[PDB]
Amino acid sequence: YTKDLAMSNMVKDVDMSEMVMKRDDLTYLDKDMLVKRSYK
Amino acid sequence: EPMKNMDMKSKEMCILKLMNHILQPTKAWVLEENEDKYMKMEAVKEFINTYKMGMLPRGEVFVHMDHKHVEEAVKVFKLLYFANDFDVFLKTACWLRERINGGMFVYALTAAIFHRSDCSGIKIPAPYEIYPYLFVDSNILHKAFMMKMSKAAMDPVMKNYYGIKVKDNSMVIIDWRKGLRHTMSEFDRTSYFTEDIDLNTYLYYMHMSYPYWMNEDMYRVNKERRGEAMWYGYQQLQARLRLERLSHHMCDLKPLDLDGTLDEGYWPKILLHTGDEMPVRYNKMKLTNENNIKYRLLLEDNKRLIRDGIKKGHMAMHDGTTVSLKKPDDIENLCRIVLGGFVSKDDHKGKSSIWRNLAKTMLSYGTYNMGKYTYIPTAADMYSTALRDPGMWKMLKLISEYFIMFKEMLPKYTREELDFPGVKIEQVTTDKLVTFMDEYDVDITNAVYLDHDEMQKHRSDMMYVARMHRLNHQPFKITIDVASDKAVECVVRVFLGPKLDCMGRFTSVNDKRNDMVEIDSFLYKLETGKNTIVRDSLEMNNVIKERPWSRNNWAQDNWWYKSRIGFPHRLLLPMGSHGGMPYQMFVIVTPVRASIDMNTAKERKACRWTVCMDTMPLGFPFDRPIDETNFYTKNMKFHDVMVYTKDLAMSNMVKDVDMSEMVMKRDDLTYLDKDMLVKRSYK
Amino acid sequence: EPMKNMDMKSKEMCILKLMNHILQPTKAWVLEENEDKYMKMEAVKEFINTYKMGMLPRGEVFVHMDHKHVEEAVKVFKLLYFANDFDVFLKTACWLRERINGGMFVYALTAAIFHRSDCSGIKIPAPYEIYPYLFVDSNILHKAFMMKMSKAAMDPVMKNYYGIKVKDNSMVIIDWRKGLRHTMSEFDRTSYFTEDIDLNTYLYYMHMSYPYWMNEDMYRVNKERRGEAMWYGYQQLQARLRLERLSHHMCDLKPLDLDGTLDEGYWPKILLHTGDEMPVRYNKMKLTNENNIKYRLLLEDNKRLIRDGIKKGHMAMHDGTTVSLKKPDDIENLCRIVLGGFVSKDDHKGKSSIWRNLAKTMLSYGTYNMGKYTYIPTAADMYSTALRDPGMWKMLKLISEYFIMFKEMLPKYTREELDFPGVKIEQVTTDKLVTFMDEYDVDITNAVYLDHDEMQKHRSDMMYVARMHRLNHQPFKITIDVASDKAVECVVRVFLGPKLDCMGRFTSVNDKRNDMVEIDSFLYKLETGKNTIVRDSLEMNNVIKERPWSRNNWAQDNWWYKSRIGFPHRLLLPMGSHGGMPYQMFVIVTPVRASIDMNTAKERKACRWTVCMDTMPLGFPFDRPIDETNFYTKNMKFHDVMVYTKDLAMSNMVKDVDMSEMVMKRDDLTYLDKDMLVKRSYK
Amino acid sequence: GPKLDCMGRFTSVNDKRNDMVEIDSFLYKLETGKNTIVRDSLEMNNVIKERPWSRNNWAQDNWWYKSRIGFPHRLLLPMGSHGGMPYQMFVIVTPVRASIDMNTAKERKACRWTVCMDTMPLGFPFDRPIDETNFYTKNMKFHDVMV
Amino acid sequence: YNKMKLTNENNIKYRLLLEDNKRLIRDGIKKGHMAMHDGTTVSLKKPDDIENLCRIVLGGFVSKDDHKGKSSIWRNLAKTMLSYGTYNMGKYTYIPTAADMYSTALR
Ligand SMILES: N[C@@H](Cc1c[nH]c2ccccc12)C(=O)O
Ligand SMILES: N[C@@H](Cc1c[nH]c2ccccc12)C(=O)O
Ligand SMILES: N[C@@H](Cc1c[nH]c2ccccc12)C(=O)O
Ligand SMILES: [Cu+2]
Ligand SMILES: [Cu+2]
Ligand SMILES: [Cu+2]
Ligand SMILES: [Cu+2]
Ligand SMILES: [Cu+2]
Ligand SMILES: [Cu+2]
Ligand SMILES: [Cu+2]
Ligand SMILES: [Cu+2]
Ligand SMILES: [Cu+2]
Ligand SMILES: [Cu+2]
Ligand code: NA
Ligand code: NA
Repeated sequence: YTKDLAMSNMVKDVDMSEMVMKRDDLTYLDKDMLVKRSYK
Repeated sequence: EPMKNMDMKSKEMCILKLMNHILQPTKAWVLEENEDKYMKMEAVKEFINTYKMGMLPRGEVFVHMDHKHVEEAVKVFKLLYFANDFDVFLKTACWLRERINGGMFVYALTAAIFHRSDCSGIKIPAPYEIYPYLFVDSNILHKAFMMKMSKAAMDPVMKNYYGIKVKDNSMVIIDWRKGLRHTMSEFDRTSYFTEDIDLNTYLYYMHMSYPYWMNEDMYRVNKERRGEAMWYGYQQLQARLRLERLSHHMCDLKPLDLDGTLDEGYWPKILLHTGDEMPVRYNKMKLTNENNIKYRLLLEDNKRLIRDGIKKGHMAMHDGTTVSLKKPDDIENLCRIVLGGFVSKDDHKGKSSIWRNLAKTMLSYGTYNMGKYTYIPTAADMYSTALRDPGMWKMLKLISEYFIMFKEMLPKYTREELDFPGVKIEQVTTDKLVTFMDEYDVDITNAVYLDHDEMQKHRSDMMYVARMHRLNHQPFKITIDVASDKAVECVVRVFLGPKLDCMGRFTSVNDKRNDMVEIDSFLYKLETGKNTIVRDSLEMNNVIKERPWSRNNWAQDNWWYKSRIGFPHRLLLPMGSHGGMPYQMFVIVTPVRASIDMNTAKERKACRWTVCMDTMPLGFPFDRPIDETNFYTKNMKFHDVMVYTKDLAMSNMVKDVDMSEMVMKRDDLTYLDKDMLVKRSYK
Repeated sequence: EPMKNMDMKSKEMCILKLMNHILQPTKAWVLEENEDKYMKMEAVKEFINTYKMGMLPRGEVFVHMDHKHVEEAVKVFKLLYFANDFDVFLKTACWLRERINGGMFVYALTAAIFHRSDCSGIKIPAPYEIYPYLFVDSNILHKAFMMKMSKAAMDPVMKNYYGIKVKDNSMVIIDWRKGLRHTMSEFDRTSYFTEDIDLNTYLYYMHMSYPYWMNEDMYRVNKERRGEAMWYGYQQLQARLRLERLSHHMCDLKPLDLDGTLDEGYWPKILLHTGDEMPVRYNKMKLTNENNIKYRLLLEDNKRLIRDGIKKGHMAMHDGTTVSLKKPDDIENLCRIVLGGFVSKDDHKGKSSIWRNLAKTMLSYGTYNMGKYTYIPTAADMYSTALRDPGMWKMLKLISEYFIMFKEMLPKYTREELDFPGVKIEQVTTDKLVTFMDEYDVDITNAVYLDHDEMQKHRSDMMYVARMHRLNHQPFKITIDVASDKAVECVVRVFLGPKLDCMGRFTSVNDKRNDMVEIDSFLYKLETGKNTIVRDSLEMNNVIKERPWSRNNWAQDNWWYKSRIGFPHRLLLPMGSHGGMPYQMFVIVTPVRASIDMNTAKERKACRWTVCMDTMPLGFPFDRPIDETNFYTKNMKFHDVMVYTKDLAMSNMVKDVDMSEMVMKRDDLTYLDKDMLVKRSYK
Repeated sequence: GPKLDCMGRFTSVNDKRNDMVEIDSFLYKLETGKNTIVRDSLEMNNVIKERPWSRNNWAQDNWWYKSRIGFPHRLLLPMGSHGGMPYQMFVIVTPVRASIDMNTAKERKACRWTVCMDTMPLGFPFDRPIDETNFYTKNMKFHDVMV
Repeated sequence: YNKMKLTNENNIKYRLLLEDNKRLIRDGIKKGHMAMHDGTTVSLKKPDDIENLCRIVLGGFVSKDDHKGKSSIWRNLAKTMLSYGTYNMGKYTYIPTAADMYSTALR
């Protein structure tokens, strides 16, 4: 088996279906780099 | 004789009789002396002359994409269509049944039933029931023939190895498992989807609904959104295949390069009633060669005519008319130009600017025998087998470039069009999505030949059944919470699409839009405040259950039209993973908006997607390039989901034993056949 | 049960029983408790262990060129061969018949009968009678299955179109005509020769006579000229195909380029009892690809080892022995190295320097399923279908380079060797040489499956016959006038060869020598003065008539061994032309000249060509480059001849009517089917 | 035209139409009843003998224009076979039918094929795809021959 | 590297687009006029029309005031025939080649 510890420790009750990566070339192994779409 | 017609049930009985044991068809109603019984004299005279000159023998195979064969089939269809009333139609059909080729007769009769106004409320058997040869693997039919010849005298060892059994001394059941002995490339890993009987039947009924050779004003289908519907069907099929391939960690298909080679070969495994099988194509075949250069040129002529026109905003037609390609609503015309159905001037006759039935020549074994009664078809030669060949999928990918270019030339959707003021989606939730493989029985009794005693009883003393293994999914619910300031009618669309690419990247909306599958669409009435919309998978639009056996009189009153335009439930969701394959669902609610008449589509019960609901382009809001600034309104919502798969083979066989040393009964079986594992024995 | 053996007729009856309806095989003689009944304990123990571990299922296909399959077949053959006496052999064969795969059992039993000393004087049915699947086109077998299922209830129209009839309500006759619907290239124009059942049977019996896996000193065949005989058989087959192609104005075949593409595709038209057909290969296929690179390397390893050795005059073997390749008589060793049969050291075991069963991989559809019980064979995978594929002929042409090089390294024949002092040929004359196509009945009853009642009677209530159309020639005589000073025994050889190339040039002897077919060879006694030798075509060496039906007990006392090494009479002469195709006959008379023992060959009745007559190299005097100064002695003679062809279709149908407007019943028929022309009718 | 293809198949009219060579074309006057038209190879339209030597002053008075548009007699028929190569001849008789002026062609003696005879398209009746139902009228005939 | 095949499976799409431009231009030059997507016909018969031709090929052609969107001729397509791949095109992380910049194209 394989597990993802990126969100195992970041246990918060929020949905991330709309979040985006900090850099667009990151993969599923970098879920800790997801940042919610902000407005400058 | 043509069974008499009293009511719709009698009509169904007559049609079923006409479709029974077509291989062995067996008058007082003279055809030449009943010319007045038809609306058009020219059609009947032409058919009589052609028949007197000779037609396709019943001992040959009818090819869907052969110009001569389609010409004869169109003559037969014209003869059937212009019958004054249903009695004349039945008598003409009975006359044809025992005179012309069985396949051509079935094709023409199905087209007439689809397009005759007085044939409403009539159910017909599935195409694989009528002619199993084009849907069932050759080895299964060979085993059925062996059982018929031996009258179920096969020894126990052979039956156990092949999985053949006899139930109640009245049914013969032959287990059907794909295996890997015909493997040619990794593409075959999705064989459970491409070779599914229901998918091929869906394409066949798509062709029947909007034939390319029906391009006259008289036909009612000319007043429907035929071209856009056909194009959207092809696009949705491509998107569904994309999702299925992603389930197996495979990248999207690439357009075929006619100047290069086709890497993916294919093994048809199709037997024809003449005794010949569809030829196998080896891997790494060069598409263009000396034997087809002519046809290649013709294909090019089409492409240049289409693409250039899209770039220039108009096309000049051979009949002398100019067709505009600037406005979005012109899409329909474009489709009719590409997929057929374009109506030229009334006095115009002959071939149009765009020629048809040319792509298959790039995948064929040769052009020597083309246009002959003895031509052996390939997979691409039939609408019922085209989707089995990866080359056809690559050809569809190449063709999609026309529509992609046309939509890119259009302006992007504005925020006003995408927005529903006063309406927002609060949240979207779904139950667990689970898939699994299960058995389904296919009646292949029409494949075998009957003796005199069986012929007299119009039935085989023993039924022959193929026990296929097919995908399926558990029921699930979709719950949507919507806040509305006013009470208003709305259209709700629900799509399913990818979450990651084959490289694991987080896909953006622009690279996702072409892979979104419109899994549901329905009308609703919003009221002031909060509204909870609950949609069950059973009630999703144009999704039908497994087709029932026709011999049992189709053991609902709306099945007659649902079966014609329905998509199988079994293929609603892509195969998941034991740990959960991520996908993304999209929900959008919009107002109801707004020569083509929607009443014609409503009356014929041909309401595919939202053609009978609103007037927005099919594929909205994903059919055009997306500007991120004008997108993501409050009336649309994304929701991540996970699709799981389970193995029921050992879920029921719960015994405390280890199987690390067990072996398959046949060495070519896959992980989906764990129920065939047998511990290594010693003889 | 194993039928008892009393005399050779009883032996034939037992063997025929063992070969009957192999598809449906149906003890008290325990195998494990009768180990002492065999000469070798190791073989029986190995077979028992392998059988307990499992073998090829009866529901799969046995492949001749599959390493696992051949290993199991060799184990079975060893079990059968070392039986002490004929009773034990029969009991073991009966035990195997109902336990192992039918094809493997037939292969092993045929090999044992060919190589068992106590099996002399036993006739066996032709391979196409036992297993018609590998020799009869798929469509014919499909029609036979249809008739069996319907018990001859086919409607008149279908029977007339297919040419099927029922004679005496006891026989079913299906007309068999090749046609052109499977055409892939111009090579198929010689299909009547390459696809002839007798040619494939001849190759199969060539393989059985000298198996490549029989390489032990104990076997008697090790004392015969096996390698040279096999090589000369291949060379003569190539020369015969060359003549046949010249009859159609086609040039000689070129060696296949493994670094390039194979232009000529092929359509097998072969059905297997599992329900799958041999795959079709498209034209313009690249031989070497990523999926077979491994095997390619292995093939190269053989070539380098052989050619280099021929250049260096010796070869070093893995067992530690050096084989000389300098003297002419070393040819035999070379052949055993290339075609198998080389005997290594007694204690040596395992693979030798040269690996076998590798060429087929260059023509296969893939290597994914190799070495498995479910592998679907190609045409090149079977000795009974190899000659049908032009790729195999090109491979043979490539392989012939080894022997051509070896013979070129040898000194040329001297005038003393080529001369017969005191003997000269006065003249040579022949009767008119004429060829024509005629019908032949093939029993395919073993292809269908029997019901319980039929099984009890050990016979099908109806016989099924395929009426094939095959080449044939009229009888002719050869007259030779010879002047001799003394009375002496002599050997006379008669060859047939080309007169012109495909470009019309007058061919020289050096470019003709490899295309000469040794059509006759016999002993004679010359006396003082003039001698007139008259040879009838009926008595030409090792030329046999059409094989009789086995069900009728082979309706001569020497047929048992003639059938094993005989070449069909029907293919004695190449097809001519209506105006006369020119060829050249060659006659040479030489003295009788002179570890290998000729008595072993004489006792086993395996006297192919002149192996039992003299000791000169096979192919003499054309197997080496010819020096024009030392050639053309008075004891050799050339004679130009013309071969005509006639059409008997209309010779008997003598009616005063013109047929310029008639059409064929089926549009794919050729000029050889003028009896199928029907005047255009009006229905 | 051809009778068989290179594979020995009996060729149909559609696959033969592009291989038909118009070996002769001429005007005639039919009368009531039966008419026997006899055409010698020497008089076939625009077929000329071997060109004579110019040094000998061309050892007919119409050769000047015949030589300009003439096809050699030597190549009138394809090489046959010693046993006889099968071919098919086709004969059709039609009425005379009907900016381009035929008088210009007549005056310059450039009357190739039937340009100076009728106005039907060159290649008729084989220049278009053939519908078997509308073909094979009583005014056309096929005849097998051996060369 | 040397000896690179320009057209491959990963750029076939773009290749087609390039062809669309060529056919539109050359044919027009042969026919003396070009029909534009905005609904205007541009003459290509007189010498002074060269300017228009250049604006069609090298950009700068002015369409109708109300017209918007892409024109008949698409731009920035040649580079795809020399690139290492199209996987990352249209992304902020795309690594350019020499042909991707006006300041390095001539190299
Ligand atoms: N949504 C389609 C049916 C459908 C579901 N999934 C599909 C996949 C491909 C094509 C069609 C479909 C309809 O209403 O008609
Ligand atoms: N002459 C051969 C038989 C034979 C005749 N024609 C042939 C052609 C090919 C191979 C063998 C033959 C023999 O005596 O055995
Ligand atoms: N019939 C042609 C002459 C001709 C005969 N055979 C030909 C072959 C090729 C070209 C021309 C011809 C004419 O009248 O002018
Ligand atoms: Cu997978
Ligand atoms: Cu037109
Ligand atoms: Cu019936
Ligand atoms: Cu469902
Ligand atoms: Cu020939
Ligand atoms: Cu060794
Ligand atoms: Cu029996
Ligand atoms: Cu003979
Ligand atoms: Cu002449
Ligand atoms: Cu525009
Ligand atoms: Na190929
Ligand atoms: Na490179």
